[PDB]
Amino acid sequence: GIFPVACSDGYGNMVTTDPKTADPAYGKVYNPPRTALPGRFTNYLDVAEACPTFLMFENVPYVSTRTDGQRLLAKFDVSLAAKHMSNTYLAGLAQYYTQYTGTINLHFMFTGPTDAKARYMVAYVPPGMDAPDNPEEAAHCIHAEWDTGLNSKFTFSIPYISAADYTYTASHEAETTCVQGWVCVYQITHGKADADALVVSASAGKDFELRLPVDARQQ
Amino acid sequence: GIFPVACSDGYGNMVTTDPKTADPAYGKVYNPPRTALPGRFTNYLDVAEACPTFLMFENVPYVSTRTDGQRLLAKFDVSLAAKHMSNTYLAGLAQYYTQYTGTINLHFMFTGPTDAKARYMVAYVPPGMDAPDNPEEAAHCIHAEWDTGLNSKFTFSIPYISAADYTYTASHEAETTCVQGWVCVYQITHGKADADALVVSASAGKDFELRLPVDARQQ
Amino acid sequence: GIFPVACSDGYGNMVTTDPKTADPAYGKVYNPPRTALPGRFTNYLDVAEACPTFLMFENVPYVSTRTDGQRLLAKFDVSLAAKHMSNTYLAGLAQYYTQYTGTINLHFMFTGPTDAKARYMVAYVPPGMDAPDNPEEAAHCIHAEWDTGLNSKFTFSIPYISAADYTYTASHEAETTCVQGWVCVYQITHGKADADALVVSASAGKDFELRLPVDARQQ
Amino acid sequence: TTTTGESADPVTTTVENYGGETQVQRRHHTDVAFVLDRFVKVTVSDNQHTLDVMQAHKDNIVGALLRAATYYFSDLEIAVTHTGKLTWVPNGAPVSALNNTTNPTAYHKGPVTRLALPYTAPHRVLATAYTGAHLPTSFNFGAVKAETITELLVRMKRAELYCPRPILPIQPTGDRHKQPLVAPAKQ
Amino acid sequence: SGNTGSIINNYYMQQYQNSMDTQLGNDWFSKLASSAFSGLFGALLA
Amino acid sequence: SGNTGSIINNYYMQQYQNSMDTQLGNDWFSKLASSAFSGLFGALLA
Amino acid sequence: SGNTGSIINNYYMQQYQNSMDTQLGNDWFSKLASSAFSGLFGALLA
Amino acid sequence: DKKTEETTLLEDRILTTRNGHTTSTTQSSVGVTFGYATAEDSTSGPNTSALETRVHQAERFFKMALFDWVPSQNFGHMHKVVLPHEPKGVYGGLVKSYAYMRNGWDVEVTAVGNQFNGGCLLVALVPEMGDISDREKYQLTLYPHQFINPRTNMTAHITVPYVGVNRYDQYKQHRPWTLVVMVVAPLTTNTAGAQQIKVYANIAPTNVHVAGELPSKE
Repeated sequence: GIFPVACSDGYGNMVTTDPKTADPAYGKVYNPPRTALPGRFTNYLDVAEACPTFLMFENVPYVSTRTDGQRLLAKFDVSLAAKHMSNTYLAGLAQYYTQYTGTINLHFMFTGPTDAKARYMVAYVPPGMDAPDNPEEAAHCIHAEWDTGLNSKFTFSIPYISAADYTYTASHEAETTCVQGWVCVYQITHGKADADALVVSASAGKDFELRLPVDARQQ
Repeated sequence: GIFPVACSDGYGNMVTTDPKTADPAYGKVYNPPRTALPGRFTNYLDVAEACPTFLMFENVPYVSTRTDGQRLLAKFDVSLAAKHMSNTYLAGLAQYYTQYTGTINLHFMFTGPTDAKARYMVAYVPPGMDAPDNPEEAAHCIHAEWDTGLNSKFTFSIPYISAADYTYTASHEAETTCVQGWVCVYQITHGKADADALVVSASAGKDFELRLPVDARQQ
Repeated sequence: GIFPVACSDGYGNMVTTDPKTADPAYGKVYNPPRTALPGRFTNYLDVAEACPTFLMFENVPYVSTRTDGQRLLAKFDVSLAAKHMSNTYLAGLAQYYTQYTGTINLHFMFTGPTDAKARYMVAYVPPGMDAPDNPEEAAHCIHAEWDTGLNSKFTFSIPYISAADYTYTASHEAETTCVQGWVCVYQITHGKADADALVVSASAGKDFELRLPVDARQQ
Repeated sequence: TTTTGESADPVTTTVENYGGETQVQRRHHTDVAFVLDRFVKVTVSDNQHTLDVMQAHKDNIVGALLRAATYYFSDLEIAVTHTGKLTWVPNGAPVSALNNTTNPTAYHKGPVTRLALPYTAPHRVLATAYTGAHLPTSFNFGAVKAETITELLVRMKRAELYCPRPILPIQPTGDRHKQPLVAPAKQ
Repeated sequence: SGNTGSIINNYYMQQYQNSMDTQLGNDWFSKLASSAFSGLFGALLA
Repeated sequence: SGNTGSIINNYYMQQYQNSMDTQLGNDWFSKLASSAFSGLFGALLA
Repeated sequence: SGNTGSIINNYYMQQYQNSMDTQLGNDWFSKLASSAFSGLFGALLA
Repeated sequence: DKKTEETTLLEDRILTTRNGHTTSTTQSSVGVTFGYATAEDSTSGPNTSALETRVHQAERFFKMALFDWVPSQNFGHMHKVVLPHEPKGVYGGLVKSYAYMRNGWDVEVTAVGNQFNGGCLLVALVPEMGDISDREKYQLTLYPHQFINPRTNMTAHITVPYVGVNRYDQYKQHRPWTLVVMVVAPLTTNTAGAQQIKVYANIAPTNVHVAGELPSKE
């Protein structure tokens, strides 16, 4: 006799994503040597941590000092869908996973002249209230103030503080408010700093994670 | 050559209940940590032993002292189908197994006032006769008498005494009498105890077992 | 790649008698304990050796002393088909196997009164001649004579003496004479023994074997 | 065995009290992980359907028993009788994804197509109830879409249950609920 | 045991393939067949 | 674990067959059922 | 390596299943990501 | 619990509970029922990027009334409420200043009548309670519960852990705990019972943790 087998129904269907490997046919082929080719990357999120890309505020990456005093320079949604991200590598990447968790880094590089000085504040407004339009109200959230000097750049981490352990990259229609709060960045004062640009970029944080790959897009 | 196999006929058919596992497709997924979530249960019958639910006597869980003297407070069928069970967890559970064996526990909590005293009797009438309507006739079966005092509750086990080792949870049309006898609970006397409630519940016994899962119900 | 298999043609067909076992579906079931149930039997032929059943001679199990002297009390075919077997367990059993080999035991229990004495002879007439109708001619075959006394019963073995090692339980149409000879039982004499019954039964012998199960019958 | 009833502390007497002798049990069958580990039909209405275990019939063994707990966790196995390509998408995916084939899409091989899918919600556990009724968007195992979805079944693997909820039978008309049980042909 | 002749063991656990028996506490006709007298009971000559 | 009875291990890695749980830091009713009082509370005669 | 999860090895030799690489003579962004400054650069109070 | 002297005609089984600077003595305890566990899961999850903190001040007693139990209301009459409900004081303040938070409950329900009343209440706490049917009031004992029965006790005490599909919640739109009280035996009054019984609750939010400080105008 030969070995009796049961060909189970509902098993064997093709599947665009199965973890097997097709049989081969053309063998004994030897690839040209590619030892030490520059710039290899192993996991996207590495480049995402290493290279911060720019945020957008109506066609521009920077924010402009309207005038001296307590002005709210910017305020936005904490979603990878956010309009301000859009041109951002992080968002372009996140668009292929349903969920995420993690810290996001904001970078503020002051571009002004040597005689231009300013002081800023950035805060993370968790949901539950409405994003305050002035520092003194925002002074109660996790925030950080800082002035200009020799060091052009200032980095700041946006904390993952949510009910669930993961959250969606995607944005639901039913959501009016950004499920994860906002981050508003103010100016406290300045002098001779009007007109001057404070270009901002964002990179992935250390514990930032992307999970559950999905292909929702046109074709 | 390759390995010769015999694909046996009558093997492989789907089957809603087979002990195999389908192939997978979406892998490398990590669940949020659920360490030490309160109230986990592992086997239904544990909760069934731990939490006794109430019996029913026309919309109510208790039994009421009609008047002083030898009154038969309640009497019923020993089946998980019994009208008195019905609202009972034990019955709601048993409804998914054909057979069972085991001890069932009855609990009698006297709710009366401090000046209300009574004495009761409970017996298990095995089939073969007709359930006696008065203690002296019932005094010959496995019974237990008891009075009221500091201790509100009294528990009592209903013995599995049948011809077969297992019995049906279900009740056949052809059965006129409850295949497993009845349990009648009397009152022996009382004083100032009229009107007062003796609420009863039932829990699964230690050696109580449910076997042979079945899905008979609407959809 | 995956493991390349050759699904051989002519293999896998159902088969009412194959030595495999179907896949299961309802598991984790525990049988009630059946330890030490009386009267278990493991192989039919054991009961067949242990319990001899009766032969038949026109509606009766016994043979009757016609009258004193050299009378031939009975004579019959050595086949499990034989009319005299018919009501016999051995035959009822043999009916499901094509072949057999072995010794068959004949038992003669004298039922007469204390004042009734007789002497009998039994022989096995192998085929090749015609069954003799009187002892002196039969005295030349394997035979055994014996009288009545305290011991009611007398057992005697019918030897398997055939050309082939096995023989058919079944009887072919083309066979005029019983392929395996006959056994004739006489009476040598008696006194006051007329009318009296000599009931006979048959059991399987020690080396008696049944082989090649077959299902030929109505449905 | 008298107890202070008000306590709420469990009490379990035994036949030993009057002279009996409590025996052994094998409650394998009443084991959570086990009972729920079987297929259950779920009423599909379109040719696309979000996977949700609450959709099993509330009186069906699995659904009745699942609802006998308030919080639960489990992986899924599904059996779909469909036509054309069957595509699955993970919890929280834009619905528009169902049309894309680079997502776990299984070609046809009738009758049914069977798959094993990972718990894919973003909560530590899911719920049967909820008071904050109508259950939240996120309480799903993703969604499926195929040109044609004739039938759909699901199986819960690795089931964990927390906090028991009630589970009722039928309210009998008379003294007990009599009915026709599987019996041999009369003859 | 019965009409079964696969040399390799079942792919499925025996807990699923069969019903498990329980005990509480070799048989009969077998024993009885053997206890059968086979001698002579008499006194043999020659 | 559940209604599963193959004696041979899955052909696929467990990392693909299932979701992997993470930990951060035997259960309840089970414990509670056992802590049940089963004595008498009184004083027994005979 | 990639989306592959069979526990048993390929039935076919790796010389046929894949192309064999040759060498002549762990990488970059990976290294670069790690070399990231994460301190403060200032002088901390409180 | 237990008391001394000897035996007597009055009550014993004394027990004092204390949360923060608030106590609650009871010469008629019947013990305290414990939730679904003895200790809550890890209070510092990833979902809080460990910016969470705990406030000892919140963990104190606060009173809130329930209803009046009268002979009229019979079996199944039930009074439910979701905790926190309107929260005042320190505890309340937390809800207005933190986006997410979590805590369990120390509940002490007290139906003070008098030992000559008959009748009996069932008090329980339920996770995600969403309207029970009439039938399933019979299986209410599956929840952390405790009976009040005049012949025996005056107070019922149940302690319970925080639960939920989320390590932390937004009480402002999901609370898991619902404290219910139901009549199982209608109130008896007899010759010298109390006409009617006022039912109150003494509660304490246990192990309160909060995360995500919100902005503020006042």
